[PDB]
Amino acid sequence: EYKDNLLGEANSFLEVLEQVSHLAPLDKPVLIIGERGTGKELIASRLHYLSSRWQGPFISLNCAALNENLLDSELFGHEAGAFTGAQKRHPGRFERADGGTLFLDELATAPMMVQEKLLRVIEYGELERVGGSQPLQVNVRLVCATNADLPAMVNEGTFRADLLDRLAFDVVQLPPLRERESDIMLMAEYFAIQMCREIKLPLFPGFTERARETLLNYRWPGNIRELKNVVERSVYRHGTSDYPLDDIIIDPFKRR
Amino acid sequence: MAEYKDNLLGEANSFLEVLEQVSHLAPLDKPVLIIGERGTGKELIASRLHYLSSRWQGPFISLNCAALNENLLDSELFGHEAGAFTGAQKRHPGRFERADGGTLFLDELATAPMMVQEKLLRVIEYGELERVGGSQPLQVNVRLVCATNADLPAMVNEGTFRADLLDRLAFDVVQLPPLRERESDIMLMAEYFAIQMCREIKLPLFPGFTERARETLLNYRWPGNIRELKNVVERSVYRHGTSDYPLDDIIIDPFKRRP
Amino acid sequence: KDNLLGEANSFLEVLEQVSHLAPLDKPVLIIGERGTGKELIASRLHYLSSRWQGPFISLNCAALNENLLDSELFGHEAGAFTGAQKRHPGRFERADGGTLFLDELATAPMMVQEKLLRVIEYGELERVGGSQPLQVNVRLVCATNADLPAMVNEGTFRADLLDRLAFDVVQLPPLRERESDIMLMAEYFAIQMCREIKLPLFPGFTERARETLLNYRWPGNIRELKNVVERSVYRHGTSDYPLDDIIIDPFKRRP
Amino acid sequence: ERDGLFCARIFGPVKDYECLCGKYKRLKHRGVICEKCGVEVTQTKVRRER
Amino acid sequence: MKQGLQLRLQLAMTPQLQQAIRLLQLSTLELQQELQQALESNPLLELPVYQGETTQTLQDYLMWQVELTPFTDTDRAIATSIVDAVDDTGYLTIQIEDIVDSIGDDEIGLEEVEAVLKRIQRFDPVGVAAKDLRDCLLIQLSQFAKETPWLEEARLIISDHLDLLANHDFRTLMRVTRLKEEVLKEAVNLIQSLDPRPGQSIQTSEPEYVIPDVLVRKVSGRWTVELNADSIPRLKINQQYAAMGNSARNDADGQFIRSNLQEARWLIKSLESRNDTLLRVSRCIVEQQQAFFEQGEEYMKPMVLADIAQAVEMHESTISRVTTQKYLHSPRGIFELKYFFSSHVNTEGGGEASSTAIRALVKKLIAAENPAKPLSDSKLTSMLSEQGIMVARRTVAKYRESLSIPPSNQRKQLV
DNA sequence: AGGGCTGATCGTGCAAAAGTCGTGCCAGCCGTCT
DNA sequence: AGACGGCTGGCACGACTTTTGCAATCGCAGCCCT
Ligand SMILES: Nc1ncnc2c1ncn2[C@@H]1O[C@H](COP(=O)(O)OP(=O)(O)O)[C@@H](O)[C@H]1O
Ligand SMILES: Nc1ncnc2c1ncn2[C@@H]1O[C@H](COP(=O)(O)OP(=O)(O)O)[C@@H](O)[C@H]1O
Ligand SMILES: Nc1ncnc2c1ncn2[C@@H]1O[C@H](COP(=O)(O)OP(=O)(O)O)[C@@H](O)[C@H]1O
Ligand SMILES: [Mg+2]
Ligand SMILES: [Mg+2]
Ligand SMILES: [Mg+2]
Repeated sequence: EYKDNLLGEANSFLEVLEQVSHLAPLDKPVLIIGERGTGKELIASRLHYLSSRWQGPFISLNCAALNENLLDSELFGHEAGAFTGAQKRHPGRFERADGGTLFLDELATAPMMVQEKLLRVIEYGELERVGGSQPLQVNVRLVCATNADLPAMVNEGTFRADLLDRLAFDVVQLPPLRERESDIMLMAEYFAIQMCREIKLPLFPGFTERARETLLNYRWPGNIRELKNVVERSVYRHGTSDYPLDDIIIDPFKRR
Repeated sequence: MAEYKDNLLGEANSFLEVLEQVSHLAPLDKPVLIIGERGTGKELIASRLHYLSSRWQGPFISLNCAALNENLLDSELFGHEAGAFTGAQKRHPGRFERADGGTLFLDELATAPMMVQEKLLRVIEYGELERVGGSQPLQVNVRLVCATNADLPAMVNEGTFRADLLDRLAFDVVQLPPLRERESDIMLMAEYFAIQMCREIKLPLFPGFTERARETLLNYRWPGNIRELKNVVERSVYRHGTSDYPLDDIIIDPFKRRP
Repeated sequence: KDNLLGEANSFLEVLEQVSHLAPLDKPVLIIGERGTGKELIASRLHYLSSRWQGPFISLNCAALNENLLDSELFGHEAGAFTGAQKRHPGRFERADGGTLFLDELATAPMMVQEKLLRVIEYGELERVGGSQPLQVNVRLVCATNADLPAMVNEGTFRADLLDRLAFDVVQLPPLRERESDIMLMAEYFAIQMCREIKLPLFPGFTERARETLLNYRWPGNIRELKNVVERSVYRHGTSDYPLDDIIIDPFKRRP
Repeated sequence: ERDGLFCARIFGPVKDYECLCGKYKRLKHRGVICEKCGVEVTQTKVRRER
Repeated sequence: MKQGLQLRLQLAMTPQLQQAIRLLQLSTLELQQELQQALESNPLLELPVYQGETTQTLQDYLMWQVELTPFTDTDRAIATSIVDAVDDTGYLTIQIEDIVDSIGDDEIGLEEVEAVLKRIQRFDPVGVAAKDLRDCLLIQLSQFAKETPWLEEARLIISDHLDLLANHDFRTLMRVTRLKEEVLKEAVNLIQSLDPRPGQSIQTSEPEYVIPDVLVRKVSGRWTVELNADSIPRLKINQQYAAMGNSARNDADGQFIRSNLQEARWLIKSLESRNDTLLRVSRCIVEQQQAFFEQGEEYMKPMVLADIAQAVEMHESTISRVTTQKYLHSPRGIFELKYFFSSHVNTEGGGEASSTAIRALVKKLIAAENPAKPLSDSKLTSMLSEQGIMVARRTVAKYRESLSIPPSNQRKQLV
């Protein structure tokens, strides 16, 4: 249920959620136009716990950090002892896909070749990178999510027509950081309470309404747990939640 | 020698005649190269030829070029029989070797290795192939299958393809009626996809659609020829999700900001 | 030993030229705007030589892969990695006197040249750590569908690579040049295609088609003639009527 | 046991006139000894008489 | 980066430990046989009657009656030959024709052989020398008075209707023999108590034969497993020859004796270490047994050679040779080590493991289904669904054959 | 006093081929039955 | 009375196991002859 966590009082958070629910039995691709430090992962979770195969695998492997060109070939497979130095393909991602969907983070960097290889997957999905092994398909669904500008990619041609198309089946715009302002107050207090509890801080400092206003002033584009991150900052600013809350920390680089 | 027509749908343009010429080609096993919109009639055409391949013809050896990393792409290319390349063990037969008689399901991916290009040139050389350390040549056989999605002659003038990439390639060309062009089974394949879509939705009754939707459908470019529309169709099905409930609009460009 | 000869004074001239080259086994490379049966050329040469009984079996040079040129020059290694242990010998040695067309030469690589040249100029079978090199005087010849002297201007190859060919590089006429038996040549191409198309027989084409054959740019010289020939065939598939039109630019899209 | 304590071919035949290997298991063989085992097909009393 | 295999990383093997593993995989009975046949040359490698009562053994009991029975020399010879090839069950091992050949008398004929057998057919007991038992139960019933009812129905069935009861085909049996409904079963039951293998009855006595090699006594949970001390082989170093070597004027010959002795000491220590490694492996297995054996074979997880060799440093070949032909007596009793492992499965117990006594008790319940008919594989599948563990009808047929259960439409019997 | 020198050392686990099983599942069948 | 069926097993193919079957070099130095 994602603990129902990350409450978005923006009824658009709900509306997104409703779209999600409609999508929940639905089994086709989806983009989530996410935000910098927003938290598409958590919502994708909230979906997965609700997935039509909610009992299905839920893996988080993004190729954003695909420092290895071969980390790909792996993710596409390996023959048992392909190349060599190895026993078998470490197929965990390929495992989650069958009996699962596809979830990635910041699909921008992909080698275009890697991408269209993913293309030869989505329409059909052979046993891949398998060093000549016969094909095989993973009963794999999909979901997409990023903070990038899709038009910027389209200008970049970053997504091929086959790619941009067959890749995409739904679009989930994360509300802008400041978009869900009532939601901001909401999940903000949500964190406030969650922190005051788990910190075991004997008292909860609460919140200074001035601090609340200053926090609202934070465009805070990053808020994924960047909300939670600045939250921990502010907690330390208080240091201890015994006193009523006023010490709010946003920018921690500052000495003094 | 059977139908296997599958979801080859929406050919009310001369894509029907396109299929006809395809049929005229179908008996001959010589090199196949085509052209058209990616994810759009294209790999469906591939299925089409795979049917044109005798059912008993053999493995529709699919060739997906956007893969292959860099190197031992070479391995499965020329082959790998020796040690130190593919876990050694037996002579690992490449996907190229995997096809013996099979489909050279060449995909026009426009990846960098014209190195590869020359290799495949030798792949299309005398009916032969030779592995890594591959101590002997071996005269090979396979059906040959390419297609296209961009200006091959231009890239030739652009030099981008190996001249011989095309020179060995394409006994003839085979293009596609564009979505800006085909435009004929619009309502037809529209309804076909819609039928599939409701059926999967198990939607109790066909919503129906207003004519404003079809007017937009004529108005729409549909840059992705086959699927982009089809995705749009399923998307209408979803964004509605109602049975017998006549449509009056469709879902394609979610990048369109909400109102 | 036998192929679709160009039947032509330039063609028969290159024929006599290679014939002058016939039992000769000194190194060589090929000149030629394109290839015009580049393989077939070296191939018939292979069928001719004292390497007729020798191994008249080529090897595609610039095919090869990065780390293994050692073995490539000299077959599978006994001591390379643990796995193999048998000093399997040169693909050259797999001929070592036969006819093994050094093709793909143009696309070859830099240090790749650095070795292969020097060895060919001088080097018996010095394999990985071996005892004693054995010179496989293997019938030597390369090719150039491209312009080496141009490459020299570029300087990509060795001037030693320039030395490589011990023979002058014969060239064939451009299609624009050659264009000699293309009537009869196409006729044979068509007899072929009709056999392949299992077609009954060829009544013919337009004499307009004949002139278009004359009025033909013909880059894919040795290919495109028969190529668009049978292409016209299948796009026609019709033998009752002459190939008044032929399959011109498949790259061209009809209206 | 074999070439040892309580051995057939030694001190006499097996439980029945049947030989040790298994051949000649009947009353038919009076002194016949199998090739698989040589033990006279005989009475067991002579286990105390050899 | 650019992956593959690359050179990096020899001598002479000997079968020393290999022959040792040949011993270990070999059973300790013949393993000690070799151990003796080994230690023999290695010189440094170390009332009469009681009760004395004879018995009849049945066939001689038959001979005892034959002696009192009037018989001729040829009659005695035929009867004795008939007695010679006699089975424990009391059925005739050889046919009448083989007996006629064994008599080797042209005067001896099949009729005389049959007459001799019949005069001796029911002397003691009824149904002796059954001769493809069938007329044996017939003679047994004939011995019974005809005053017993349904004797006629049983007799007609036994005459030529053995097949109908063979498949438990009661409907076909009634349709063929025209036997009475719910009454022909009475003739069947009267036939059922007919002393089959009546000669097998005389044989009843046996002595004990199973060797406790290791002993886990469930000592206060997590059994204190221990091997058999006397069964564990051990040599004694020739300390006399150890002192007969150095002082030998051929200090070379005697010191070489010392060296061979040291090498054999290494061999014996290696064998003891093999025992001890098997023992620590047994410690792991006994940790397993404190639940498995304590929960019995029903609640037993299938283990693998990989699984156990992982807990040890022993090689998979090392263990795989080590336990071959090994059995230990436990609180349950003497149990074979080769029995320890089991194949795993796709059951929805959340895991992969083996059927075993689950399959056995499943056969038990399938039989426990209405004694009218055996429970089909669907019954097993439903029983497993109740068990919450996935089992399949092909899998059910497999596990049943493992329990060796009768077929569903072969074990149907009149209740 | 120098050479030869030669057989004197001393090991072992795992792989490669083989087998072999899980698992089920189609064909014939039997029950009987409507 | 004829198709129903549930079963059962052959069939086959992967999945796992699995045994057997290898064969000194680096030194040494002692010897032996010369
Ligand atoms: N609705 C939410 N509930 C809880 N945590 C969230 C939520 N949205 C974002 N986050 C937090 O943001 C941190 C990074 O989140 P996010 O930015 O969603 O991941 P990604 O970087 O993949 O978008 C996560 O560890 C998560 O705790
Ligand atoms: N008749 C149709 N109706 C709806 N969608 C279609 C139809 N034919 C093809 N498509 C869609 O077009 C997409 C791309 O197909 P295709 O162009 O063959 O891929 P490729 O790039 O491999 O050629 C597929 O995902 C498929 O869903
Ligand atoms: N003299 C010839 N006789 C017959 N066929 C020829 C001749 N020259 C070329 N060909 C044809 O040309 C093809 C080889 O093409 P080639 O010129 O080697 O390509 P490239 O120019 O890319 O090397 C062969 O299939 C062969 O049939
Ligand atoms: Mg992120
Ligand atoms: Mg495609
Ligand atoms: Mg070429």
